[PDB]
Formats: sequence, structure tokens, C-alpha cells
Amino acid sequence: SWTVEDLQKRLLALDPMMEQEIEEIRQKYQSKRQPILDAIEAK
Amino acid sequence: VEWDAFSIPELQNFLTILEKEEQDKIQQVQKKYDKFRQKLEEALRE
Repeated sequence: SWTVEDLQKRLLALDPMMEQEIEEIRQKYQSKRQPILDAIEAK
Repeated sequence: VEWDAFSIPELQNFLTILEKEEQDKIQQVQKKYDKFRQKLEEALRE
């Protein structure tokens, strides 16, 4: 019975963990596009 | 990288490339979590 709860806890953890990875990805890619945006704006 | 050396259309293209890479990366991630989920949902449904 511990198992079902624990399994249930992991499933409910997936989206919040996934959305947090995605957020990390977006910050990473925003960081990579930022000096490009700057060069465009400085012309 | 001295981005100022590139033309506007070159810089725009790099942005399109990065946008495509970012979506692909997010896809990889959604897919990874989908496989964890199916294994979990199987165990739960048992």
C-alpha cells in the first residue's frame, strides 16, 4: 500500500519536474539568443 | 563570437535556428517524461 502512494507521488511529481526542466531550457536558450538580439539592436 | 560582424538577415536566421533547437530540446524533454509516466501509470493500474 506504501507502493501505490509512492508511485502516485512520483506521477504527480512529473509535470512539476518537467515544467522546471523546460524553464531551465528556456533560460539557457534565451541566454544564447541575447547577444544576438543585442547585435541586431546595436546596428 | 562578434555577432556585429554578421548582417541583419544572417542574425535573424541564427534566431530561427536557435528557436528550432529550443523546441526540439523541449520535445526531447516532454518525450522523456512521457515514458516515465507510462511506466508509472502501468504500475498504478497494475
